[PDB]
Parts: sequence; structure tokens; C-alpha cells
Amino acid sequence: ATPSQKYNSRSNRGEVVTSFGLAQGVSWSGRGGAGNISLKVLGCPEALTGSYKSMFQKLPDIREVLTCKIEELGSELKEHYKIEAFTPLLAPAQEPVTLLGQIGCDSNGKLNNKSVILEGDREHSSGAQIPVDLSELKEYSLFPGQVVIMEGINTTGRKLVATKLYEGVPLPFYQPTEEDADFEQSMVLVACGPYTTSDSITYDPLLDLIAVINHDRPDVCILFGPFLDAKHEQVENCLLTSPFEDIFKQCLRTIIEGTRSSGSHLVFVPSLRDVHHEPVYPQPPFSYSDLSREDKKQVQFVSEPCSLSINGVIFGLTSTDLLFHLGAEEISSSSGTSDRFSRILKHILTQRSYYPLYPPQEDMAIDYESFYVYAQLPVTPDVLIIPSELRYFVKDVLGCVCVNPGRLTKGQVGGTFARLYLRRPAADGAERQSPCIAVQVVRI
Amino acid sequence: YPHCLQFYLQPPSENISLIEFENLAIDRVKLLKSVENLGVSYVKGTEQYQSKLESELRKLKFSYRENLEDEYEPRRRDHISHFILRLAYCQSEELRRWFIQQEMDLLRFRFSILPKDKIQDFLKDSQLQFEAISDEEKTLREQEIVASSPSLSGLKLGFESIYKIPFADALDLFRGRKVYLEDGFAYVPLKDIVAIILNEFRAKLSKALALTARSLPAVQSDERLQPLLNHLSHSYTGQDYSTQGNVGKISLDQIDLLSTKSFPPCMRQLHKALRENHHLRHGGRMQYGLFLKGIGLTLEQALQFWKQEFIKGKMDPDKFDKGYSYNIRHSFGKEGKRTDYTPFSCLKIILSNPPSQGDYHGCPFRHSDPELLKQKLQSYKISPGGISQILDLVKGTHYQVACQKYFEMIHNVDDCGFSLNHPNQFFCESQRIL
Amino acid sequence: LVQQILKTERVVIPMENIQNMYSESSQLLYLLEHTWKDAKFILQIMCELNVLPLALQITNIAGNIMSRTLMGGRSERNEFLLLHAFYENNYIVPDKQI
Amino acid sequence: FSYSRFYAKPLAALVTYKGREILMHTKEMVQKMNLEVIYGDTDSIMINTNSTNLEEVFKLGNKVKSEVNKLYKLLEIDIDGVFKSLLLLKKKKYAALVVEPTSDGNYVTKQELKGLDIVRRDWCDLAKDTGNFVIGQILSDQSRDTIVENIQKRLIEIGENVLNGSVPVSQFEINKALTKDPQDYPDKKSLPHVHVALWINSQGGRKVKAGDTVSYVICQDGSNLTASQRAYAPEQLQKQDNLTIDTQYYLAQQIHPVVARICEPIDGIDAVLIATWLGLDPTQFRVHHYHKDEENDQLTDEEKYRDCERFKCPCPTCGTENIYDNVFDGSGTDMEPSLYRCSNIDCKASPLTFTVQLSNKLIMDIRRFIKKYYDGWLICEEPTCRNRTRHLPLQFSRTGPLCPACMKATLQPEYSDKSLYTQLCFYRYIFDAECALEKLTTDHEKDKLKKQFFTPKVLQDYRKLKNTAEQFLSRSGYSEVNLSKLFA
Ligand code: SF4
Ligand SMILES: [Zn+2]
Ligand SMILES: [Zn+2]
Repeated sequence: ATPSQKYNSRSNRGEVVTSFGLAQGVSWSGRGGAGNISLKVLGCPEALTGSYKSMFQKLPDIREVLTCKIEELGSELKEHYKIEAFTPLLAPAQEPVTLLGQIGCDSNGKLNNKSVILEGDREHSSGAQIPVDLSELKEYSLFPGQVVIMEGINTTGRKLVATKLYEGVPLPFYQPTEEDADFEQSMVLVACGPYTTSDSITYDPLLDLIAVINHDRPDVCILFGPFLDAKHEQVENCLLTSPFEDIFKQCLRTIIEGTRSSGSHLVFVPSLRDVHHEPVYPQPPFSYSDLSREDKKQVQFVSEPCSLSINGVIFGLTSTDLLFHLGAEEISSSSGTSDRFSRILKHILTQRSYYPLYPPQEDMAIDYESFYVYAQLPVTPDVLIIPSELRYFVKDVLGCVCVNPGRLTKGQVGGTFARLYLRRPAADGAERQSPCIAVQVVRI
Repeated sequence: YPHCLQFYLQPPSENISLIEFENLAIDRVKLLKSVENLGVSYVKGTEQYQSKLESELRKLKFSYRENLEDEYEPRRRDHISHFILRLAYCQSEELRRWFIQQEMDLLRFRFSILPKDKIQDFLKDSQLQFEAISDEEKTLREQEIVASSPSLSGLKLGFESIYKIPFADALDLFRGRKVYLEDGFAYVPLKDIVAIILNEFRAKLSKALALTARSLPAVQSDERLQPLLNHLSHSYTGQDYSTQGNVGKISLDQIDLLSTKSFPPCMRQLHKALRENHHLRHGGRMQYGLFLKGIGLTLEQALQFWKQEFIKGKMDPDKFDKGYSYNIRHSFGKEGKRTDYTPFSCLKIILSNPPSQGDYHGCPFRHSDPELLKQKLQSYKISPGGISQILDLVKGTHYQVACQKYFEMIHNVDDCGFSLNHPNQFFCESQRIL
Repeated sequence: LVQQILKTERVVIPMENIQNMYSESSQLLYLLEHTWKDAKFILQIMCELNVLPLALQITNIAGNIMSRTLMGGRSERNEFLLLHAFYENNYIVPDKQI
Repeated sequence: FSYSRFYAKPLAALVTYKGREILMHTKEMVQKMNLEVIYGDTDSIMINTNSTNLEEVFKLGNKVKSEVNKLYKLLEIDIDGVFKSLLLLKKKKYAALVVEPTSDGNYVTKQELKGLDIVRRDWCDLAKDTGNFVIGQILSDQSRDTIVENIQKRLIEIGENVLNGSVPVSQFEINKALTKDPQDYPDKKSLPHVHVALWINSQGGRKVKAGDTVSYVICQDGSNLTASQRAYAPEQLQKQDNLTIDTQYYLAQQIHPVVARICEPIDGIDAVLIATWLGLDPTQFRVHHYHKDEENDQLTDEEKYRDCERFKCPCPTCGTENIYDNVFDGSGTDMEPSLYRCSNIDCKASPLTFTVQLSNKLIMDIRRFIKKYYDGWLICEEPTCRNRTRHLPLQFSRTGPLCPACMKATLQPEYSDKSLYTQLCFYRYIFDAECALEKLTTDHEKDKLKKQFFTPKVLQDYRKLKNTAEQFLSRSGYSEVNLSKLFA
């Protein structure tokens, strides 16, 4: 009877809630489909294309994974800080040692300054666990699963008193070929569901989006699931009179069509909350055939997460709330003045995975077999789009434009989306010339 | 049956559901376990044999209906089934033999069914090289072929087709001068050609069961295949039947009677025990106990049965409840099953919990010693010549088969009409017959 | 090692109570007391298991070097065993690996 | 040896082979001598015989000996012991009675156990009491029957008394040694001791710290809270009025656990069996148990899906809950397709009508179960340990993950894959009319209803609830058994 009432009576409409880069007017606009638009899917073997290989795991392999995880990073962290040799987490000694391991809590609760523990690697400490003493550590940022190199003293071999916590090391950023500097400015929109009010099935915001897509004629519109929110009240009590599979095609249409004039490439990103799709991270692309030869040049389906190249501009793509997770379980030495987020995100660029925090949020199934091949970062992203139930924002970090457009929708009220403007400048100088020149988070 | 004769050579590259993978084996075995029985109770040249044999070959769906070039229903069943059941029977050199034994008794039957003609085509095609000779070369060299042949009576070189093979492949026969040789070629009939097939078939099969083990370590790791590797003949039957639920209406004062004409050896012993001695060891209160529900006892009755049968043993009416009521109530009812509701299979009673002095459970045909058994069976009034067969069996280890032989005699028939593998079952047939 | 091999109780002293026993002669002499005993047990227990001997002979059949054989690591002993052999048999052998 | 100076992996395997080989060869032989082989391992072979006459057993051992050594030239089997009682719990883990012969007929009964250590020191007295109590009758010489009957006996009473209050208050005092200060314990709310310790400190004088041992029991607050959060101190128990002892807990989470670990192996006794012996706790108790544990023992349908969850769906019109456990409902004549009428008598709607919602809920009920299986919940096998952790250790045993609490127990998946694969197959068969009919005897009872209810539409309707699952099991939960991989 009322549905979306409050949503559509919104007055903040169009309001810019944050900017970044170089101030821009309100006249954001790209050339539509004009010129060359090079959308190349990147990562490890082309980031998965089919449904899967399975949905049955062999403990004997998850193990193998988690170990490589640590070994690999380690192997390279060891080459960077040039340490000479890690020490078994079980071998005692009076002199200071450099262990290798992954944090982890000692119980089922919230990791904390007391309960931290390090579980070494197989290759050196054949998986031994030794709790950690931090009293003697100045600056530290820890989270369960955090591959870490620590130096401290373990004399009894039943406790290590940390003395130093090496700083995480990220991957080099993408090396632009000469061709990528010859591309012109592009403007990427970006938005993530829910795409409807939690009290209606109107998808109103969806539409508003569309319109907005049109008006501004963006070059690329990367849209993050959930299209059909597994959590939307009506959906979980199965009151809908339509089959999920459909409903979803429905919206998929409205949007492909609703924006045929725009000339904007559409890049969809699946979500674990999309009731109709494979509840397994990493997820496979979406599935749809209803596409004219026309729309096939305009839409593209990609996994979750992903490393996509928008004009030699390496974007990072993940639908999972990696930030409201990592951040729910992280410990630090400072609270006075430090940027919680800028930190969590910092680990992300150094951990080299799209979800290092392990074990993973209580409701977020993962198949590590796949996770080893399809959820690693290729190179430090030039831009990172990390949606989240956490307030909007955009922080430059370790040379990466980390952007969280917030939710297009939030409960009964208006959300936001955001846009970026790109163009890789002149070849030489002090290297890092952020191809992402500006961005804006806007209500809708 | 048709182009259904196949040298299980070259491995299946398909893939199946753990439901087909598991059913192909249970079944593929049921067959091979029926090739075993028939060869024990009959002979390799009888209709009953040929009949029932192809009958199951039939019922298990392993020779029948066609289809579009690729997917030939039975063709497929038999191909996989065999290979899959190569895993299981590759281990014990006592299974490898038994397998080969029964998978060769099978190629034999699928050959005993084809006419001197269809078997010919299958060879030309099969491995690679074999040739038939026209009636020209056939009769031209006829006399010389019959001279080289065995004690082969008469001068009759029948219509029975004759083949020309490389002298080398017929070593087994020219070495004894049992075939005609010419410019490096041997001439033999069907009988002998076949035996050579079967011969090279065993040797190759064995060879493989060998290379099946070697690479077995790379799967024993898998959880879905433990029930095959380890249990295709444990407590769990070729494919038992009689489980729980089911119906029937038994009065009590009749069991005694049924004891003579219905239950098999095993239970017969137990009732007497419980009636004579007014009690029964642990091992026993279970074999019979269950079996009784399976024939259809009621919760009420079971208690009744034992209780009053434990009070003649001069026990404390209250101590029963306190000590036996409990277990007995469980049995019938709820969870914690697989050994508290699963009326013992025969293969079970035969391979677990043998009995000691004081115990009267287990299978007689298996567990009781020759003489004693002899003494037992005579009380049942089984023809002394009859008893002569049974024990001949018991000596072979075909334990229930014997039970079968006993079914027939106590019931008067030439063939019970089914292959036994569980007491209650043997209980029911004895009831169908009434 | 002592309750089993030597069939006798052997109390222990936690690094916690140490200091507090330096506060009075008696106690200090207990700490000392115990300390010894142990080193004795370490002797005894070494005796019960005819260790050193065992070791000799082993090391004499192998033809290696006593210490090693005491440290631990079966591979070594044998390693040698054969080493010697093959050596006596005009056989070139496996360069050690690393 | 991987890192030897004289390595040559082949030479080894070869040997290992002959090894495992020469073992069966032997195992068969024994069975071939109509003697039951109760265990084996690399070069050993336990053999139940049934003699009381030891003079006969060796004469027998040796008989074996001969035959076996007669076959080879060097290798040889050797007599090696005799047990006068044996409790084979599991791999390389047994309890038994060893024989040491005195002279000419008599001997000695030495108690030898291993792999039977309990780590947690927090088992109340009544447990340890009742615990040993059994372990003894078990190393008693009396008969299996005699042992167990007494064990039933005793236990039976345990309970009774437990209910009439004949058990000393202290006999329930559990005791744990904190290794963190109350506000540092994560699992907080769920750990009994740290709870009392917490109550205590913040409440009065003396404060608990590291190394200190704490005392607590479990009571009935009328708070319904999780057991964990219902931990009180012995003191505050007797001196308070409104609370009472929680018989339930101990009986179930204390006594049984122990006894169990020891009796599960006993043929004839089973988890539940004990549990009932201790009270009217059947149902819920079995619940406490597993689905898996029994994976030592092809099946039938009724039982293959017993443990799986019945599909439920409320009627989009009257609201009442509909329960679908199969294609049909009822027996013989009045057998209607469960999807025909709403369990609600006064409702007149045909669920078949709402094929969409059904196809929905299922989907939802199936995300649920795929998530669970995916949650990862690993649980220690040792009943006295039972550490529930989502963290897969890199420290592996031969069987699997190495429990990190008690360093001697493996973690076993809480919701197995097979436990799942069967919950989907259950949904699949609740709507496979196709097969629920070819399951009927006469082609008449068949047609009768095939024509009375299963109109091609209805059939389609079903093919849909069925295509629901199919897709799932399609490329998913390896229902697929790539034969190519298996032999290639
Ligand atoms: S073998 Fe099977 S049938 Fe023959 S007695 Fe034993 S149980 Fe009854
Ligand atoms: Zn209704
Ligand atoms: Zn454990």
C-alpha cells in the first residue's frame, strides 16, 4: 500500500556526499560509447568463466592451500627484508628469532591483544601453534589469518615475545604499455545493490540509476549484486509469485534495455546475496542468453571478485563486504589518531588476496580450492572498488584509489553510487601518476 | 547376448553418478555371484543353467534392447560394471582368482549362446587377425584336417566352420600335434578356438588385476569408495532384502511348529536353546531376537516371548525389566541402528561373532563341526544320501547353498526357486509354500 | 623418564618459587639438593638403558662416529654401513646431497 | 627416507608392497583355517580364537607359525602375546589384559592400556567415579554379558539417585585453570568456568588471576540461557534459594561422554542405549549424537534419508505448515500425492497450485544447507575433547586435521559433504513422481492414479521441483565420478 514511500520523497537527490582528485562541476559526462573502449578481463587464468568444477572439498587440500598462502608470501617477504632464515615456532632459543606464520585466534570469539597466536607454516614448523606476547610491541596491526613475519624472543618455545612486526609488502602496480597512454578520457560509473527498498519490490532506485546512467552517458557501468537480495524480506519468506530465476532476468532486462541509447558498456558483478546464483565465493559470472547481437557488444559478465582492465586501467572488483569483515576482527596499538579503514585496506593490498581474512565471516562460504587460483590480486590495483555497508569514501592508499560507493540503497532510504574519471598521463617522471584522476560519491 | 561379447579391454572414459557407480557394482556383482551359484548347483551344459543364467543376465539388465549407435544400454552396463569391479577384486590373490574365475565362466556363457556363425564375425572383427576358409579349401584339405584332429571319432568334418590361424597362436595345440599345419598356418574348429580365447582371456585378465592393484593407492584415499573396496561381502549382503517394517501376523503357540518347518538351521538351534535352557547368551538374544521382529513380531509380543521364557528360567520378574526390557524396547523402536534393528544377514551370521562353548548362535553349516552337524541333520530327518550332498557343499564353503539344499528337502521340491542370503527370507519362502 | 625408567617420584621446582628460596639457608640447600639428584638420575637413567654401551657396539658395527650415533637419526648409521661396504667393493658412491 | 644419502624411492615401495601383500596372504590363511582375524597392521595380526586352554592356543599359535614359515624361507611370524580381555576402540588404540604365564597352566593378568588418556581436568567426580567403575568391570574377567549387565545395572542407578538428590553437591564441582584474565577470554559466554570467575571478580572481594583454579557447577536459572552461561559457584548454590541443580547437564554432557567413549565399541551397546539407561532422554539425546559416527558399518530409501531434514513449506493461503517427506501420503487406497491437499482440513487450496513458492522455498532451504556444509565446522572426535573450531590446522595426522586442544584426536567435519549430498538427494526424491510410481507393483494401481492425478501437467509440475535439485547436483557435489581420472 505504501512501498518506497520514503525513498521517493527524498530531497537529497543528486547530492554529492564526497569528492576526490580535482574538483569537478556537476556536469559529469563521458562520450557515451564513442571512441575506443578496451574492456579486458584480467588476473590468473582468465578469472573463471564456467559455473565451477565442483562443490566438494578435500581437507587434505585446504590444508595444502593455507600453507602455500603463508609460504609464498613468506618466500617473498624473506627476499624483500632479506632475512636469513625463519626459526621453527617450536624451537626454543635465547637469541632473537624471526618466525613465519599466520595469526589466528585461540578461541571462537573476537581476536584480542591477549589471545593472539601464530600458526607457523608446514615447511618449517610443521604447523605448530605458539601464542604471542605483544606487551613489548609498539606499532602493530593484526587480523586473523594475517600472514606475518615476526621477530621476538621465544626461549621456552612456548611463547614468543614479539619485538618487531614486519610491515606488509604489496605487489608492483601494472606496467603501462605505450598503447595504454594513447587512450582518451573515460568515465566509469559504479554501483552495487540492494537495488530496491527493503519494504517494496519496486526497484525504484534501479530505475533512477538507469535514468542517471542515460543522462550522464557513462563509458562503463559496473554493477554489483545483489540484484535479487537473498535477504530482502519478501524473498526470504518466499511470498513472491514469481520464480527467482525470472525475477532476476527481469531486472537484467530493464537495465540492459533501459540503457540501450546510452552506449555504455555494462559489466555485472554477482553477489553471494543474489538468491538465484551459486552461493560460493569465488562466484562464476552470471548466466543469461537473452541478448541481441547488439547488446552482446554492450554487456559483459564477470566473476566475483575480479581484476578488470578499463583502458589499461586495472580495477579491482569484489562484491563481498571484505571491509566490514576484516574490520570487525582487527587489533591495533593505536586508537588516538589512525585511519581504521586506511589500515584494513592497507593489509588488503599487501595480503595479495580478495579475502585474506581466514577463517571467513560466519555467513560466507568459500571454496579454497578455487580461491587459490581465482581470488589473488595480479598487481596492486590502480583502483579498488570495495562496496560495503560502511559509509561512503575514497582514500588513496599505497598508490591505489580505494573506493567504496556505499550501497545504492539502504533499508528504507536513499543510497549512493559513484563515478570516476580516468586517463593515464605522460610516461616519465616520479613513476606513480595515478591514472584515476578524480572521483565522486553521489546520492541518488 | 548380441555384440555383447566383449574383451573388457581399453578403460571407460565416461563418468557417472555415485548412484550409478555404486549401482553398477552391487549389480555387476549380483550377477557374478549368481554365475557362482549356478556353477555350484548345476553343470556348465544344462538348460536350467543356461536359462536362469541368461535370466539374471536379463533381470540385472546386462543383455537386451538397442539404440542409436553410441548409447547401447546393456552394452554400457557390462563394460563399466566389470572395470569398476576390478578395483574391489584386485587385492586378495583369493579374490583375483575368484573374480577371474567367475568373469571367465561368464565369457563362456556368452559364447555358448551364439551360433557357429555370430561368433565368427565377432572374431574377424575383435582383436585383429583371423580368417575363414571356403568350402573349396575346406573339403580339399578336409581329410588332412581330420587326421590332425584329436581322437575325434569318425571321418565327419561336419558343417562346423573351420578357421585358419597363425601357427604361433595355436602353440598350445600344434605342440601336441592336434591340428593341421600348412606353410605356417593352423586349422582348428570352434571348441578349441574358444578354449584358446578363454585361455588368453584369463592370462590377460590376471595381468590387469595386477596393474589394478599397483595403482590402487591413488584412490583408497577417496571416502565414497570405502564401501566398495572394503565392503562388497562384509555384513552387508550382495543386496539384502528383509529389513524392517514389513507385515505379517504370527500367533505365539505356533512358533514351535514353524520351528520344524519354517526357520532355517540357525534359528532352529536357537529356539530349542531358549526353550530348553530358558535363556540365551548375548550373541544369541540378538540373532534370533531381531529375526523375530523381521518375521513380524510385535513390541508387546517380543517382551512377552522372552519375559515368560526367562521366568521359566526362574528369574526375578522385576529383574527382566531392569535388565532386558531396556534392550528389547530399543531393538524395535528408534535410532542407534545398523546392529539393533537390522535382522542379521546370512553373510553376516557367517563371518562375524563366531560362537564359543555356551553359544548356540551363528550358522550351523559353517560353524558346527562335520560329525556333530551330521548328528544334527539326521535329527531333522534328511536322507542320508541327502546329508551326503549338504556336507559336500559345506566342504566347498558354499554354506547357505547347503541351507538351500536343506530348504528343498524339508519342503519337498527340486528347486526352491531363488538364491538364499538371509534367514527371514528363508522364513518367508517357507511361508509362500505354507 | 624417572617414574618409568627409575621407578621413583621426582618432585620439581617451578621458576616461580626459586627466588623465594634464596631467602633462607635451608631452602637454598633444598634447591641445590634437588639440582644434584637430577643430574644423578640423568646418570642412573643413562645406566638402566645400557645406553653408552649399546651405542658403542652400534657404532662399531656401523663404522661411523660415536657422537652422531648418540645424537640420533638412524639414516646416518646405515648410510655409513653401506658406505663402508661399497667402499670395500670398488664401488663409487652417492655424493652427499644439499 | 626422503632425505637420506642412500635414497631410491622405488626400492622402498617395492618392499612396502610385498609387505602389505605378504600380510593379506596371511590374513586369508587364518580365515582359511576358520579363525576370525580381529585386527592387523603392517606386520602384526590379532586373532580371536575362543580357547580357555592356553595349552591349546600356543599349540595353535605355532600351528599358524609353521604353515606361514613353511611357505617362505626367511621371513617368519612369531608368537607374541595373548590378551584375556580386549576392548578394540579404534586404530592402534585398545584396552586389554596381557598374559604372563607362571608355571604349567596358570598365568598372570597385567593391565595394559594405551591411547586412553583424558586431557580436560574438568570432569566432575561422578564422572570419573562412574568412569573408572566401568573401565574396571571391563578389565574384569567375567563375561561380556556379566560386564555389560552390571554396567547397565550401575549406570541405571546413577541416574535415579542423580534425580532424587543422593549425590554429594561437590561431586559436581568442575575445575579449570584460567590462562587468561576473565575479560581476555573470547569464547567468554560459552565457557562455564570463565563465567563463574567473571561473576565472582566483578561482584566481590577475592579476585581470580592467571594460574588459579576455579570451581563451578551447572544449574537451572529459569534464564533458559545456553548451558555455558549457567555456571555458578558451589557456594552461591547452596546459599541461594531459587536455583537448583541441572540433573540434565551432567547426566548427558558429563557422565555419558565418558562411559560412552568406552562402550561405543561394545557390540549391542550404542550411544543412545546408555543415554536411555540414564533417563527418559532418547530423542533429543540421539540429536546430541551424530549422523556420521556410524560410518564404519547398499541401503534402502526410508533409512538412507532418515537423518535428512523433511522439506517444509507453509500454505500461501491458510498459513499452516506443510511437511513433504515423499511423493505420496498415506497407504494403499487413500494414497494421495502429498502435493494434492493442504494438511489444513478447513483449507481448500491445492498446493500444486503454488508451484512457484514451492520451487522458491526449496531454493532457500538449499542455500541454507549448502552454506552449512560450507561453514566448515570441524569437531574433535574424542568425546572428552569435542573442540568445535572453524579453523583447519596445518598440523595434520594420518587421518586428518590434528586437534589443537588435545594434541591427540582428529577433527571430523560437523556437516559432512555426504551429509549434504543426501539432503539434496532427499529433496530430489521427494518430487520424483517418475520413480515413485515405477515403484508400484501392478500396472493397474499405477494407471488408476496415473490417470486419477498425474496429468501431464502435474507431471511437469513435479519435473520442475525435481529440476530444482538436479541442477544443483548437476556439476556440483561431485555426484560426478570422473572415471577418466580414476584410471588414467
Ligand atoms: S546360512 Fe544363512 S540360512 Fe543357512 S542358516 Fe546360516 S543363516 Fe540361516
Ligand atoms: Zn492451506
Ligand atoms: Zn581434540
